[PDB]
Amino acid sequence: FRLYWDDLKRKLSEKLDSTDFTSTIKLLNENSYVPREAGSQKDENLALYVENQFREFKLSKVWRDQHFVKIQVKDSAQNSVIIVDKNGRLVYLVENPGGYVAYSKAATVTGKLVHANFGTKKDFEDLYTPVNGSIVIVRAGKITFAEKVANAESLNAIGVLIYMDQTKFPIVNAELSFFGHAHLGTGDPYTPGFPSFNHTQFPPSRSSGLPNIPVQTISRAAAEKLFGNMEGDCPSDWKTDSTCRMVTSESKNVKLTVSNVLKEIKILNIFGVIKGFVEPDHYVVVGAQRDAWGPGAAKSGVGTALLLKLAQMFSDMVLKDGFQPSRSIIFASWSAGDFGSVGATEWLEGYLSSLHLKAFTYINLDKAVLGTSNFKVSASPLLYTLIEKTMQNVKHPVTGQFLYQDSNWASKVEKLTLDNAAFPFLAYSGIPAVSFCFCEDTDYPYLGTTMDTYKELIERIPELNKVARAAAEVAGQFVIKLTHDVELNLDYERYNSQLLSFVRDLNQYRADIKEMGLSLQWLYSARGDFFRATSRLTTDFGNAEKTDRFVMKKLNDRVMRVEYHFLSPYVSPKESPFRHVFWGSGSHTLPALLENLKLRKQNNGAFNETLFRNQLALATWTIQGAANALSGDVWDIDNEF
Amino acid sequence: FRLYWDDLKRKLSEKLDSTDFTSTIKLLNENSYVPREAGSQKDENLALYVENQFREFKLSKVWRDQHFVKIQVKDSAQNSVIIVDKNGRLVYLVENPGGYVAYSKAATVTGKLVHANFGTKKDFEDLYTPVNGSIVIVRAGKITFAEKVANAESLNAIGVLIYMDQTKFPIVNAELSFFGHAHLGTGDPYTPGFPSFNHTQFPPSRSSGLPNIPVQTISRAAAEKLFGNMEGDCPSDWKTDSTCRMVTSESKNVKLTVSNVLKEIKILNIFGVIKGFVEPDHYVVVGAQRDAWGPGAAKSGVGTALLLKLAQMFSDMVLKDGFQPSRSIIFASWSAGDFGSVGATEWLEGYLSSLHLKAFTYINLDKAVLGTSNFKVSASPLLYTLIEKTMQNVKHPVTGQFLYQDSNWASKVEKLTLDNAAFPFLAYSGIPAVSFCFCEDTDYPYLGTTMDTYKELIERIPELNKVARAAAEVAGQFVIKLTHDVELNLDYERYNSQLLSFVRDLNQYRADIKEMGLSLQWLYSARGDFFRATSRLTTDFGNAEKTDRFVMKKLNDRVMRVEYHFLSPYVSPKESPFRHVFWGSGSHTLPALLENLKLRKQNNGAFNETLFRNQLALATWTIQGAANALSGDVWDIDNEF
Amino acid sequence: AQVPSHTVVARSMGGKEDLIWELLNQAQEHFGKDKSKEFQLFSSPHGKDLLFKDSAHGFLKVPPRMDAKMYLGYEYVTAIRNLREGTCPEAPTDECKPVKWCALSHHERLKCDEWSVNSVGKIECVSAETTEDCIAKIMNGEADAMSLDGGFVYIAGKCGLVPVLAENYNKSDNCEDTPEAGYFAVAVVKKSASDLTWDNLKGKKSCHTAVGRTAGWNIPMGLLYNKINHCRFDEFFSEGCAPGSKKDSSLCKLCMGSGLNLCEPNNKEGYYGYTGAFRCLVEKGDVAFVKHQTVPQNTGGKNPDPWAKNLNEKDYELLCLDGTRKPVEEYANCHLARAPNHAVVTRKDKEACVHKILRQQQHLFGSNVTDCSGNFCLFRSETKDLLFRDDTVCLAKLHDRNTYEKYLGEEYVKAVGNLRKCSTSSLLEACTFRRP
Amino acid sequence: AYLAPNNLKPVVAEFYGSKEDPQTFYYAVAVVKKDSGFQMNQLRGKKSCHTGLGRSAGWNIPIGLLYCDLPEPRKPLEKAVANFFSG
Ligand SMILES: *[C@@H]1O[C@H](CO)[C@@H](O[C@@H]2O[C@H](CO)[C@@H](O)[C@H](O)[C@H]2NC(C)=O)[C@H](O)[C@H]1NC(C)=O
Ligand SMILES: *[C@@H]1O[C@H](CO)[C@@H](O[C@@H]2O[C@H](CO)[C@@H](O)[C@H](O)[C@H]2NC(C)=O)[C@H](O)[C@H]1NC(C)=O
Ligand SMILES: *[C@@H]1O[C@H](CO)[C@@H](O[C@@H]2O[C@H](CO)[C@@H](O)[C@H](O)[C@H]2NC(C)=O)[C@H](O)[C@H]1NC(C)=O
Ligand SMILES: *[C@@H]1O[C@H](CO)[C@@H](O[C@@H]2O[C@H](CO)[C@@H](O)[C@H](O)[C@H]2NC(C)=O)[C@H](O)[C@H]1NC(C)=O
Ligand SMILES: *[C@@H]1O[C@H](CO)[C@@H](O[C@@H]2O[C@H](CO)[C@@H](O)[C@H](O)[C@H]2NC(C)=O)[C@H](O)[C@H]1NC(C)=O
Ligand SMILES: *[C@@H]1O[C@H](CO)[C@@H](O)[C@H](O)[C@H]1NC(C)=O
Ligand SMILES: *[C@@H]1O[C@H](CO)[C@@H](O)[C@H](O)[C@H]1NC(C)=O
Ligand SMILES: *[C@@H]1O[C@H](CO)[C@@H](O)[C@H](O)[C@H]1NC(C)=O
Ligand SMILES: [Ca+2]
Ligand SMILES: [Ca+2]
Ligand SMILES: [Fe+3]
Repeated sequence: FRLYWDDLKRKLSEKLDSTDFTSTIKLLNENSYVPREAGSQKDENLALYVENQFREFKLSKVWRDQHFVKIQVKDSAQNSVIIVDKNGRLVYLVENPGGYVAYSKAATVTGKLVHANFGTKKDFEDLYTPVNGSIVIVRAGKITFAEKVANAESLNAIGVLIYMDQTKFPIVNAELSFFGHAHLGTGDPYTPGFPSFNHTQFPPSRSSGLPNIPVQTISRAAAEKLFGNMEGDCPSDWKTDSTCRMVTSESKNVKLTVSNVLKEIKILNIFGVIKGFVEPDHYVVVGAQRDAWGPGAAKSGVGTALLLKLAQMFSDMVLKDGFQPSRSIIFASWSAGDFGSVGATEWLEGYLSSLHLKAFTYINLDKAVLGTSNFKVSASPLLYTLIEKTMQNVKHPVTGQFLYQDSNWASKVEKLTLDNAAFPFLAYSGIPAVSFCFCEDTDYPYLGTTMDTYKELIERIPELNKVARAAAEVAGQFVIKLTHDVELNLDYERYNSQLLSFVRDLNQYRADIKEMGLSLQWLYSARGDFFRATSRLTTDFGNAEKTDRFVMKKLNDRVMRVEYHFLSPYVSPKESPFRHVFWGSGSHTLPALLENLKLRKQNNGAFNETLFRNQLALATWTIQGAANALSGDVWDIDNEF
Repeated sequence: FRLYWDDLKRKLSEKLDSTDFTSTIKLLNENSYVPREAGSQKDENLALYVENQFREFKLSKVWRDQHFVKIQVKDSAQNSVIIVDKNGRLVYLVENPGGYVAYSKAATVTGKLVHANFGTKKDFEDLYTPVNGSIVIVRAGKITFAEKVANAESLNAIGVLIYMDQTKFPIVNAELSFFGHAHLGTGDPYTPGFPSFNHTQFPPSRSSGLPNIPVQTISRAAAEKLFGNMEGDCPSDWKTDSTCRMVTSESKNVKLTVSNVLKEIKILNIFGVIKGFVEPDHYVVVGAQRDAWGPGAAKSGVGTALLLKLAQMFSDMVLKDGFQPSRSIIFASWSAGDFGSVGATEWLEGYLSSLHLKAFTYINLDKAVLGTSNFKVSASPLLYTLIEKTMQNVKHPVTGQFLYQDSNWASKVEKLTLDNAAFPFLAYSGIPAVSFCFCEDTDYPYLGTTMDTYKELIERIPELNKVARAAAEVAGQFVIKLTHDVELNLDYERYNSQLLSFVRDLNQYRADIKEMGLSLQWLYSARGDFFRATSRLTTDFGNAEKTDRFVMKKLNDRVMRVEYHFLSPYVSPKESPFRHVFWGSGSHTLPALLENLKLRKQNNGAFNETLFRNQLALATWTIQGAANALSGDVWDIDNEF
Repeated sequence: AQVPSHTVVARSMGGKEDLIWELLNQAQEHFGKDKSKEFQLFSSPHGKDLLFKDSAHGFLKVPPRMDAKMYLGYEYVTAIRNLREGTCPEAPTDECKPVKWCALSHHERLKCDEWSVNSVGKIECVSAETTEDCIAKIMNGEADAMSLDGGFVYIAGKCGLVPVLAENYNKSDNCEDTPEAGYFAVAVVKKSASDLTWDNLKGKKSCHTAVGRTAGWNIPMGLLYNKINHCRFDEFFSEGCAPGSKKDSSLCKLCMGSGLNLCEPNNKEGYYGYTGAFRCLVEKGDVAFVKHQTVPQNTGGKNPDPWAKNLNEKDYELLCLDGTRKPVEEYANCHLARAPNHAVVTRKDKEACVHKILRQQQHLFGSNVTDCSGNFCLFRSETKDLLFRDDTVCLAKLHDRNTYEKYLGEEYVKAVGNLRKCSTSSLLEACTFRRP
Repeated sequence: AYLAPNNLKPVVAEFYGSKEDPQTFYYAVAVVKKDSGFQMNQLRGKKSCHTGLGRSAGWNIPIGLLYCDLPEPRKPLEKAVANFFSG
């Protein structure tokens, strides 16, 4: 007999009901694997362990890939931070911090220190004192490290100290130290745009996102020792402690020495594929990080455990239970995700032309379990409908209610941040990507620190097997739904809603465009033309035989192409890599257009207006171009008729 | 019953035997159509005539497109050229030439005049006198106008006069004047990279290939009047007349005033499609220019006549004779091909995402009949095998022998030049393109002049109906062969031969690469890996059922993709448009790599060597990337195993 | 013409061969040759040729190696493909299409690509993973020529291939025409252990080159097979290294390569081949089985490799058949047995083009080309012994001797014929099953 | 049956001799009537009976031996053989 959807759902609940994730998360925290830097020996031991497992689960093919990258590691001379007196007669040590920031510049700076709450552009614009020729101190949160260092570099500061404090992060001890990278953008930064193999001879090339100022993390008691000499008062708008202050006293000023060296190491990605029966060409990629600077229980252990048990469930279900997936499935395990996710970016920049339009969905298992209260999802909108159906079938781990409690959940979904690996997939290659967490309201306190381990985890979350059971169930649902049937479950009218929101926002400035001599009407006709495209393709699914397969092939290629066509054809993929107009970086994207048009009404003479004419032309014809390419052939297009 | 190949061949000979092309070429030279500038009223009359014909032949759908471009036309003030004495007391007129060069700069210059035989870089390097601060005069031939003006601009000249002389062009009168454009690259130059519709609001943007010096054509007697004051002697290496000289006398020096204005006109492309029965998605495009500055008998009349009669033969053969083409066919008629082929480039930049990987062959009927002696073909190498079979079946018009007389015809095939419309298709969009002429050994003498008409044509070629009968027969063979069967007749081992030639050339400098610390071996393994790709796909055609269609679909998509993957993914398509590594323009292509590596042994310190490392890395991984993407899936790739 | 028989077919992945073969085994033992009158399987009154043929008399199992292209042969698939596609070949036979040489695993493939570019185009390279798989790739028709030792000239010659050119090992002016005699096979033992004799090898360690070769397999296990008289060998030796055996053995257990590449018969095994077997002896071995030419080529810094840089030849000695230790310089007083030279094999229809092309290629890139570093040398490698043996001078033209049996010769064919019931190579089973 | 998408595999063959000596190959012959008196080479315009299309001793061997003597066009094969015999 055959198997239909409800059989696969109840069978995944039966087979996923038995196994226990707790021993595997305990095993990945053993004394044989507890420090895991990128390219260390322990990483290769866990690597050959995972490849040994994928060989043992009898997957259809298991294969290993390796790269050679350049990372930033510590050296023999300790990097440190010191109050220097105005007299200079004697020297006071704060600490020799165990943490270091990756890709900081090897330098030493002296100067005054200014508190800079989050370093966000809004938080720099409301700042009382000038920032030039000075060192800033910020607290961790709300954005990546690299955007803090990039913003403080833009306002011409000379150094950045980063801490974490009591209000955001309540931790018992004030002594632990943590880790971060400061590369704006992803990838191995000494090979931008092209992969880091032996084939490319390693030419001299340097990415743009690297900072040029020293960056250093400090502990919380180190911060309070600095606040002994600080003065001023934190504003009440800042949810902060009572001990913080604003600027440094007129006599004393800090000094930080940071010494880091560039090591060249060997990255070892490990892959394993289950074939497909209907067509094995197209495939969904499921990924997980593998290494972290501390012990890495909740950062890399949870995702690797969900990866291994998830591979055991699908391989077992295909081999014994007779499930026949129509599309193949690639499982991935990636090294050095901590230095800005270089396993994913080197694998995408390596094999771009091989998975151009073949691969069609990425799923990220990384950081799946942090809290027990809330469910937070973030995805490309072609998956939204999919997520909504999954949220109605997976029962919450604590309470018996379903996950689908809010009907307006599509309004609370926020943008994929730069630290996540879904962002190089979606923003770079044009593949629809998803990432989901059982997150808590406050931040997880010790995430990239030395304390993160299984003991503090199971003390935090008192029952872990039911929670990770639920997250593995959700990530099972996404794979079974995409690969069980001849119809891809991607949904494109969500993109139509996104376009509507954009044009409503731009409509609020119609008077300005009307008086530049420009007309806004062509973008109205562009959006409406996209509506006629997706409505035409919905009726084309309406009039087709679903059991016939060749007429479903020609339509599924169009559904897989409607993600790719939003990539701008007009920017250089080596200069500005993330070229998706809705979720990208640079000046070509749509919120950059809207942002520049806001600086038009600012009237301080800081906008460009020929750049604005080019941005409206290229964005208008990109939306129009995707709308024509979705609906039918060339001759079936109608313009001006 | 069904129809097989030999039935289609004999039926095309029977049906093509009857009709006469001579009246139609005579009709396109009537007093109702004899001047045809771009966007003039006569062009719209011929336009609605051709659309009326395509409606009358009962094609499956006929549709019209329009653009708005910016061209260069004459004004009221006559542009002229004058000998200015050193005294300046009195002025001597040479002529008020009827010709003008398109896209020249509106200016006036005085100075000395230096003969610059062809303006080729080799012909500038062997030049006796310095070229700065001076006007050059060149004779027409061997390259496009724009490369002459670009080279003389690069050596800092201030103006270019262009003529045609007796040795290359033997014409009875020395008085006729001619036309050319001087835009390096194709397309409407005020919209680079994006199309010129009403949707794009017309932003201010200017292409790079536009010159900044005045350019002017002169007649031959005007040239001899200049050579009255010239002195020196032409070298005997130059096949030239007896009246030419080198430089201008110390007293006298020329002055040219060129006034041209930018007009904005309406281009009117006209299209017509025959559907397909097996799959109507993929289609071959057959094109032809329609307007020329003079009467345009051999430049635009012949191609339009072959287009109309060719459409009548295929539409008649499908409707009555029962021929069923597996793929659809688009016929095209393009305005303003004279100003650097802007109909094709605006149609490609307009509908790029619509015909991305759908369209798979372009055929150019333009300038098909010039001479009666030789057959000259130029194509992308996937068509080479195709051309060879056609050259064995089409009988020569004068003598009874076949066209296939040389066995090494693949060595005499030369590169697609920039003036041809096949070059934007192949170099820009990545579609295999072909262009063929019955050419004569010497150049056709009056090609862009005012004399080109049917009288001088039929005086030149004494029998025209048999010759144009033969060229229409060849262009019939290409369409019937590509669309009659389930197997595409593209051939990829020709590309394999091209790679071999490249690596042999680079091997001649192996010592230099060996002493830069670079190893050349990875490119050897790249080429050999491409051989394993195409050999694997040849056996995959070996083991497939040809009558089954779904397993032929998956292989034909790979054959259609092997052209696309040679486009560099690393350059900006707006900055440098022609991005095909074998036949492109810029610094990313392969002969640019080989050229820079020659300047390494030049040792005058004029090469770059970090640019060389980047060029070897990106070219190596582009060849390797296409080789992996041809052979199988991701996991079926083997590197280092 | 002759045709192959009718065949029960079934799908590949879903299977299953064993169940059909059990059922038809009981069918052929009860119902074939008139054991039962009450039912016949090959004849029926309702009609003839139903479910099976009438003139059949029994069922034979197809080996697991043989797929359909190896089943039908090459002439039959070529004829049926020219008949479906509809082409009458003229083939006038003037010029030669480029030879598709075969390689294996990223070192042979590297070298082969470099030779494909240094030649003008007459040589192109297609790679396999093991040498049996490449011989099959010559039979069904993707690969043309290959150089391989005599123990595989036996297998490929039995599968229907002919050797054309032989390798020479002796430098002479007339090497290209003179048929050489054939190299000697020895076993090397330590100086540190002088207790080793031929009469006692049991329970003591060993090192072999590869399973199925001449000096590593046929010459040792023939002369051993007279004395042990057992077909298994992991019981006679405590453990050894012989790559190309099965993964359960100790023979694949003591070998070097990792991970998952242990006992895998390519150059990615560290102990593979001649130099790898010698490194097996030096690192972890009691006896090794190599050619006589191995020790002076790995003695005294002839390799820039470290472990071979420190060694000397007056230690590492060869033992005899009667048990008496002979020093290293005299191999002729006690060789184990002779072995014929390595030879290049190909299909019969390409023999003229492989012959004419390779005689051209040996002149341009052969042994007279000095300044070997930086420029191309066809035969010199970095002691991985790839595509050809590293000490070859020229390659000899063979006239009048182009079969497997006339090339290999009587004593050697008798030796492998004594070994023949113990060979476990599945390709040999397939090429034997094809025979009537 | 070997071709894609069928992907079949031959698993069990059968021999035709006695059990004293199995024979895996068998022969292909062409039986005629006595005193018909015609050669093999000029066999056009006659009545032929085949055991099937694509079968071994019925189709591939006779059309292969008779194959190159037919004039162009040879594709498709059944049209050319259909014009070779008179039915
Ligand atoms: C690929 O390139 C890298 C060079 O970056 C090689 O790896 C390193 O090579 C250098 C030079 O000898 C040494 O530091 C080590 O051998 C390697 N460093 C490591 C592993 O951390 C690598 O050998 C090259 N691969 C090939 C096949 O040439
Ligand atoms: C207005 O925008 C353009 C952005 O393109 C700024 O720079 C121009 O950049 C193009 C290509 O990068 C080049 O032509 C020149 O570098 C700039 N163009 C011109 C006409 O200057 C430009 O600087 C911006 N203007 C202001 C005042 O910010
Ligand atoms: C599309 O753009 C064209 C630009 O060529 C507009 O046509 C011109 O409009 C101006 C302003 O009214 C006038 O010079 C003429 O009406 C047009 N010029 C020429 C040469 O025809 C046109 O209005 C735009 N819109 C539409 C709907 O066509
Ligand atoms: C050598 O080629 C490089 C590559 O283009 C050029 O040098 C630098 O190139 C980068 C990349 O575009 C630019 O950002 C730099 O501004 C270039 N350097 C300078 C000094 O301008 C350059 O064309 C060549 N010459 C040198 C000396 O680098
Ligand atoms: C290797 O080849 C050489 C030829 O280069 C053989 O040399 C001959 O040796 C014998 C005895 O030493 C001499 O009598 C001959 O005159 C030599 N031939 C010449 C000089 O042409 C040598 O025998 C060969 N070795 C083997 C083992 O076959
Ligand atoms: C930078 O800071 C210094 C303080 O040392 C101040 O004098 C100067 O005005 C600042 N720069 C600007 C542009 O305001
Ligand atoms: C060209 O201009 C003047 C006049 O010959 C000369 O002095 C100058 O050096 C030349 N070169 C350049 C680059 O200006
Ligand atoms: C060796 O090389 C020289 C020059 O290349 C050549 O003339 C000679 O014939 C070669 N000898 C042999 C034996 O190949
Ligand atoms: Ca990279
Ligand atoms: Ca344009
Ligand atoms: Fe050997």
